[PDB]
Amino acid sequence: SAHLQWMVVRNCSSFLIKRNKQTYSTEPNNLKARNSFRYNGLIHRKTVGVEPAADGKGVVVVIKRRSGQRKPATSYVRTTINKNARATLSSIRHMIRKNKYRPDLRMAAIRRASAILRSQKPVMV
Amino acid sequence: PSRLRKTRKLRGHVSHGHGRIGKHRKHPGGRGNAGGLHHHRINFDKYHPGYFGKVGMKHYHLKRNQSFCPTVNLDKLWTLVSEQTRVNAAKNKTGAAPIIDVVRSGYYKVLGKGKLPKQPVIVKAKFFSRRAEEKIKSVGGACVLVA
Amino acid sequence: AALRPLVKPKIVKKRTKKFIRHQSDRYVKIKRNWRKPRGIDNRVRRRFKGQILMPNIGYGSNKKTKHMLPSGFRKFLVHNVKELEVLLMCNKSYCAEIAHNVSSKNRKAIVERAAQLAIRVTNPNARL
Amino acid sequence: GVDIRHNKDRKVRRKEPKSQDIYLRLLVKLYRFLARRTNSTFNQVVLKRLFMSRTNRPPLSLSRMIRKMKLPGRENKTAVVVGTITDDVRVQEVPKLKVCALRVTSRARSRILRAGGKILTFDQLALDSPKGCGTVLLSGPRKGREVYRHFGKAPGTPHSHTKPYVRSKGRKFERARGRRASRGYKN
Amino acid sequence: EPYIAWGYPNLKSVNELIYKRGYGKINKKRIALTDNALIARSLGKYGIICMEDLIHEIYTVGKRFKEANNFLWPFKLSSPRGGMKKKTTHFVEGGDAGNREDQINRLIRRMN
RNA sequence: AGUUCAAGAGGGCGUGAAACCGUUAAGAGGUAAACGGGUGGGGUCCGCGCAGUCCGCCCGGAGGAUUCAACCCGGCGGCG
RNA sequence: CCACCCGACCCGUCUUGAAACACGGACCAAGGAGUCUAACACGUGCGCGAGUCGGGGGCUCGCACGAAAGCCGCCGUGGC
RNA sequence: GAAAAUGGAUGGCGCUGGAGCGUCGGGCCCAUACCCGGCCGUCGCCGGCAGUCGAGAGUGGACGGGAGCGGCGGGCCGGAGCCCCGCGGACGCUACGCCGCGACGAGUAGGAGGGCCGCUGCGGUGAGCCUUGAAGCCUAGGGCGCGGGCCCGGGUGGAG
Ligand SMILES: [K+]
Ligand SMILES: [K+]
Ligand SMILES: [K+]
Ligand SMILES: [K+]
Ligand SMILES: [Mg+2]
Ligand SMILES: [Mg+2]
Ligand SMILES: [Mg+2]
Ligand SMILES: [Mg+2]
Ligand SMILES: [Mg+2]
Ligand SMILES: [Mg+2]
Ligand SMILES: [Mg+2]
Ligand SMILES: [Mg+2]
Ligand SMILES: [Mg+2]
Ligand SMILES: [Mg+2]
Ligand SMILES: [Mg+2]
Ligand SMILES: [Mg+2]
Ligand SMILES: [Mg+2]
Ligand SMILES: [Mg+2]
Ligand SMILES: [Mg+2]
Ligand SMILES: [Mg+2]
Ligand SMILES: [Mg+2]
Ligand SMILES: [Mg+2]
Ligand SMILES: [Mg+2]
Ligand SMILES: [Mg+2]
Ligand SMILES: [Mg+2]
Ligand SMILES: [Mg+2]
Ligand SMILES: [Mg+2]
Ligand SMILES: [Mg+2]
Ligand SMILES: [Mg+2]
Ligand SMILES: [Mg+2]
Ligand SMILES: [Mg+2]
Ligand SMILES: [Mg+2]
Ligand SMILES: [Mg+2]
Ligand SMILES: [Mg+2]
Ligand SMILES: [Mg+2]
Ligand SMILES: [Mg+2]
Ligand SMILES: [Mg+2]
Ligand SMILES: [Mg+2]
Repeated sequence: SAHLQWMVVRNCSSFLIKRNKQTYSTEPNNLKARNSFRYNGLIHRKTVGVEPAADGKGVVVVIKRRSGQRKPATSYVRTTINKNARATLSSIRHMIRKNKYRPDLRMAAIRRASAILRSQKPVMV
Repeated sequence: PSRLRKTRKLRGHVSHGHGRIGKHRKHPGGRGNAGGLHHHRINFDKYHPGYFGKVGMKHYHLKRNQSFCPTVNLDKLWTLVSEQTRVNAAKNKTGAAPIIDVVRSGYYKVLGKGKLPKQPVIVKAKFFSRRAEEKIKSVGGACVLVA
Repeated sequence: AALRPLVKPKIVKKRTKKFIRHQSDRYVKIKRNWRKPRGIDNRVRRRFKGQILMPNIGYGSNKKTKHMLPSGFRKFLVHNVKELEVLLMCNKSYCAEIAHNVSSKNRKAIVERAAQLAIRVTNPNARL
Repeated sequence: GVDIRHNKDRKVRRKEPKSQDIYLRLLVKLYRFLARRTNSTFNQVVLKRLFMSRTNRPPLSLSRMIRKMKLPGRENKTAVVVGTITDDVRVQEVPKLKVCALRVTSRARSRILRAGGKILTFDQLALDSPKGCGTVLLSGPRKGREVYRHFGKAPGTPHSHTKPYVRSKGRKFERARGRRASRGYKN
Repeated sequence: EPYIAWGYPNLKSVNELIYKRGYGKINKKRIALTDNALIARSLGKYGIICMEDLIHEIYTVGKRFKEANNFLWPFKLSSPRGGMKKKTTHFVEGGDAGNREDQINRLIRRMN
């Protein structure tokens, strides 16, 4: 289970980074990249992953399926949301809150998409 | 694992836990069991009463095979046979009793600690204790001697 | 302007001078790196007035500002772009430092990527 | 200053298991919460015993738990031991029993189940009896270890039935001066 | 006698000590007496539910003085403003140790 | 002058520490020097500061559009 | 780097007592001292549990790793 | 009364309407002690948080009748939804984590804990770093850490 696997990888993981009195988790589907049971993106049955789209416009929201936990090829569903910021945040907010899919990660996913979109804006010096 | 020893923690402490006054000298007090009847008498008398002296008859060329006599108590006597044998006898219609050969199990003497289940049994042994034979008789069993 | 931290609390240091080893001035063999004096008569160990001060836990810094650079950020050594990505969701409190051994070719890629993600870099102009 | 002594300030008690067992530490997580969020002092004892070392969690034999469960008013209650249940080959009839233990040996497990019993782990016990209601908390014999024979008054003192440390047992081993009046004395 | 200066406090001294510096021993902790609920939850069973009851119980030496007085953490007073006369001798010798009777109130004012 | 990426690798020659010395620059100097704490002065260098809060929402003006809600058709997912 | 005010005796060591007219130490670099084996005790961790343990041997068409690993069960002789 | 060897000691200078001796008053000075407050750590609290539970929710209040009162249906006979103008509402909880409160803090010999202190090599791992410059070394460069130490800039160096 999630609690069992956490006790295995809480301190021994290829994604774990311990440095400068800080701990980071480099695993995918981890919003905040924090080494935390809550934000870990591998041990849970339901995970939310927000990363930039392949091209530098929009975000891709990743949703783990309840079925096929042991089948990594088909376990994740990738959706590309490419529209204005307010509409993009609303779509993610509905994907989390309305589907009751990991509501603990609502603001985490919104802030991550908010930060990714701001990065995709042209940088002015 | 040397990294977990006190030596690593004692680096920079001068006397290494051995004192500034008494120091760590070579053999203060003698080597081995020196002084057992002298300066180390109290230790020897306190933790090893009986250490010094001769007691008893000495026997040359002791062959421990001769005195080999492993023992099994009564309480663990039924473990020597399969559980099938015990239950089949208890529900047996006629008064047929199973034969338990403790010599086959690797025991020579049957001692009498504990109590037996109330069912007849034929116990074969080289030696029987008095209570062991009494308790076998009480449940309706028999003691058979073998060589 | 430079990227700003989420908060900029007043940083209080109980002591700014380093703790020098006893008698490290009188000799070159005695480096300044602190060593606890364990001599039986050592007046520094016995804490006589006007002597070398000995580090103790009472000098510990406020936990709210411990490890915080004077800019208000907290350092995080990075070696590549991928290691820079972990600072995306904490770029208001943690800044990046590029490792001393990263090449000038790779360093330019890290710096510009940190510009896009609004991650402050403490050593941006190095090897340029 | 303050006229106090600080040698007793730190209490030497175990606040976490020394073990790195993840399953045990998950049980401690479960029972830390139960002890905190319930008023059941049964939970506080189980949590405390989950920390304890192996020597402080002696095995409980099948016979002793059967004997302690046959006492009046202990029918249909569940036997809880924070430790191992071992089989006792000196017992013939295993009664139907409901037991909760960290470990149960294979033959003890087989005998309890063939008798119609039900074996629970501590996660299952939390579900059935969250406050430990209807439980018989049992301990194995703590001083059943052979080391306690050597503890106490020194063997060379009067009225001291303490087992000495001897590399061998026999006529030539610590049976002379100080062990009989015919050689010096006897204590 | 050498180590203490004591006397007989009046009503005002009992008031000021418990109001300014009164702390309660609640669950082995030194808690300032900021609310009456702290007193009532500890000394309520004895009929003491407010600072006024506690002052009255202390001042008149009532039937629960021991519980009410043991409830009070020892008063941590300041050094005597204006200085001591002589800590090492008795009050009647011009010093400060011993029983100064009603004059303890003067010392309480300077130390509270 | 030349070779070499390099002699700032020149034949006990990779790197080239400390002790110690020479020179250069700066500072100081009658209680041997050195040291702790506190400030002050100078210098070096850094921020490169040298016009120096941005972020969110709302209001107003001034533009532009792959245009919003709703509804229909596919696909996927969550829950029952 | 320098100035000034207050503080400020040289460390290590043995010692009841060291700044000592007690000893060692001119300076710097590198090397430099509780180890390993057997035994025993207790404490702690893990496995199994009235048992437990193959450590010696053998089997697996030996052999980069692999001199490892796996297995034995009428190999548990034997130790405890 | 009263004499000792270098020149010397109410600590010195000096002090005689006292800066001497005795008895006394007021004020004033400052320790690392005491009080109040900040920060660090230690220790204690059968300490709090799995409720991330923006409808949760949290003394024991409900349900079904019989009988009713208080308000809501006198032209007295009179008993409805939980959600919705808004579809939304920060952080958290590496549970070995986070949070609160209180008291405490000298130390040789010695004991114990922690060390994201440090060195060398091995199994893993970092789709790690590196001839666009590794190790090392130098540095009135910039910083972090109570500290052990560490990071970065510049220089030198040339293969890890
Ligand atoms: K020792
Ligand atoms: K020079
Ligand atoms: K010496
Ligand atoms: K000397
Ligand atoms: Mg010491
Ligand atoms: Mg010595
Ligand atoms: Mg000695
Ligand atoms: Mg510092
Ligand atoms: Mg030095
Ligand atoms: Mg001394
Ligand atoms: Mg200390
Ligand atoms: Mg104190
Ligand atoms: Mg102490
Ligand atoms: Mg005790
Ligand atoms: Mg005053
Ligand atoms: Mg005295
Ligand atoms: Mg070169
Ligand atoms: Mg040339
Ligand atoms: Mg060169
Ligand atoms: Mg060269
Ligand atoms: Mg050379
Ligand atoms: Mg100074
Ligand atoms: Mg002497
Ligand atoms: Mg000395
Ligand atoms: Mg002398
Ligand atoms: Mg000598
Ligand atoms: Mg000499
Ligand atoms: Mg060396
Ligand atoms: Mg053991
Ligand atoms: Mg075996
Ligand atoms: Mg080989
Ligand atoms: Mg083998
Ligand atoms: Mg055997
Ligand atoms: Mg045998
Ligand atoms: Mg003098
Ligand atoms: Mg201390
Ligand atoms: Mg790993
Ligand atoms: Mg910096």
